[PDB]
Parts: sequence; C-alpha cells; structure tokens
Amino acid sequence: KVFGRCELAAAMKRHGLDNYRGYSLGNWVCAAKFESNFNTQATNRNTDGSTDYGILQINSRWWCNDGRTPGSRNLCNIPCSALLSSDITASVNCAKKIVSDGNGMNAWVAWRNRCKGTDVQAWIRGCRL
Amino acid sequence: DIVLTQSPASLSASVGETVTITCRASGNIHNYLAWYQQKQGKSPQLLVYYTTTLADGVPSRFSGSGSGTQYSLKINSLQPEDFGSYYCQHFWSTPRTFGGGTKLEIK
Amino acid sequence: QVQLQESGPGLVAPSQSLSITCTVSGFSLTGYGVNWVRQPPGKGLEWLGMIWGDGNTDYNSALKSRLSISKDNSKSQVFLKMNSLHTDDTARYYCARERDYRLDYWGQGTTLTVSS
Repeated sequence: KVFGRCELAAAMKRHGLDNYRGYSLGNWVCAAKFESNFNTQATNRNTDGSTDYGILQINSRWWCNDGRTPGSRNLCNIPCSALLSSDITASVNCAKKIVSDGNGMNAWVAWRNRCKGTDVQAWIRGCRL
Repeated sequence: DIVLTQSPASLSASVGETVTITCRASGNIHNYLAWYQQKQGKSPQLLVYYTTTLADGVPSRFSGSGSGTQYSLKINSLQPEDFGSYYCQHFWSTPRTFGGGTKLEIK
Repeated sequence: QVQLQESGPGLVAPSQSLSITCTVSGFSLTGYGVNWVRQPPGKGLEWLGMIWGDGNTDYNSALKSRLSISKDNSKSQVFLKMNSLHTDDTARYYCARERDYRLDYWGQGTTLTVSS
C-alpha cells in the first residue's frame, strides 16, 4: 500500500503518535515520506547484513527479527515481515518503543537530516483531523 | 491572520486561590497553542505547549485545556512566584500571533 | 547549555536601518528555527517573523515590507534587519529558539528607542 499524506496522518493520530513524547504529528508523516516514500512494503538492504522494513524502515539487526541478520537483538520483539503490512499498528508500536524520550526521532537519519528544522506541520495542514 | 482574544486583562488573587485565563482564536488553530509566563523585567518563559503539555520543570498546578477555538490555562492553588503576566500564542501556519496578556496580581 | 543573546544599536533615527544580532550557542541553526518577537514599553508581545532551520523565512503580515531575517550558520548568528523606522518601533526585541512549534529558549532582549 502506498498511502496518501492525509490518510497516513489520520492513521498515525489514531495510533497515538500526535505529540507522542512532545513530537507533533507532522514529524512522523515527514519521516515516512523520506524513509519509505509512504510505501508499506518498502525494504532497504544495508552495507552490513541488516535490512530496513516497511513504512518507518525499521532495522533487522536491532528492532525486528528477520532470521537473516547477523547479531539480531530484536528489541521490538516482532518478525520483520509483520512490519510489511498495509495496517500500520505493528510499525507504530515498535516506533513507540524506539522513541523513549524527546530526542528519540534521531533514530531515523532521514528525519534528522530532512525534517528536523523544517515546517513539518505543512505535511498535515488541510487534512481532516 | 488568526487573532487571539485573551481575557481577563488583570486578575487580583490571593495565594492559594485557583484562577483561569482564556484565549479564544478567530479560527481553528488545531491545538497548536502555547502559554508563557513573564515575570517583572524578565524574558517570557514557556509553560505549556500543544494546549496541555507542561514544559520541563513547570509545576503541575498549571493545567491547560481547549480544542478548536477556545483555550484555558488554570492555575490551582497559586503561589507567591506565580504573580506576573501570562500570554498565549498560536502556531497554526504563519503569521503566528499572541494574545493580549493577563496581569495576575496580588490581592 | 542553550543560550541566545541579542546585540543591537540601542538608539536609532528614522534615517537608519536597524540591524540586531542574535548569537546562539548550545545548538545548531540547521536543526531549529529562530523567531523574533518585540514588546513595546509596558505592552504585550508582538511576533515579527522567523527563519526555519532550512533557511526559509516567514513574516508578520503588516511588517513584512520593512523586515528581512537571515542567518550565518557557521557564525551561529541570526540577523533581523528592519528599515523605514517609526517611533512605534521602540521596544524590547527578543530572539527565541523554536523547537517543534513552541519557543522554548529566549534571549534577554535588547532595548531599542526610535528617535527623531
């Protein structure tokens, strides 16, 4: 599934991401745009046996287990293919584990380099919510 | 431009009273509203952002509420250091604007 | 330790353009916006404008034609330039850091008086 920005925003707000640890909703939609380009089936192989999965590109060495990455910690305690769903619940619940405090969105390199410091609210203005 | 109407202009209160300050927006600001305290001769200091969230270090006797277009700051059992001016500010697109201010003074 | 400090001329005649500097420390200007706010003597706060981490600027509707904000990321400085000065521009001017739609750190302000 490739989401539209408003539809992803509404689904993210329903799963408790609006102002989660002080982060406004637009941050989360801007991160998904630059990480997966809003695709739930997005995958990225890295220069190490890790692969990043789904809408928020969650890493197979640390957060989900794919049974293929050397060293899997699996801290979200989830199989990586569960994150490739058109429903984003699993992906949001793991993201909430990753963001333990008000500086946790630095876990996504694209958010830090491309969203942080810009008008991320522009991604949700005019969406019904 | 969304304008904010803040009231009252002044409140006289004793220590230990609870008081409420309101800001009404001329258009929906979608919860992007913040409150600041300004002590005599000091910089404004952030108290509350996104309508309800206390800034780090603000005591829990401050609480914010509101939705759409009317918003409130309530101060329960106010203390000697709470006297000063209070301002609301919205952050829905640009330009941003401020409420006119409420002076909280000793009774 | 996040610090913002304003420096300005103090007194100006209408024939000058105002330039005020905000020197920051403890954070990068690429990751945060800086807003400029003023407060006339015994009056409330007035928003003037901002510059985002990415360099885009947005201004107060009424004052946009007289204002210009820019920054030098390596010097860690933000500049407010104002021209066509009027005596109602007499105020304390403040820069404040914006972090995700709240102004969490404020400078002390600089006082400016506009003369004849």
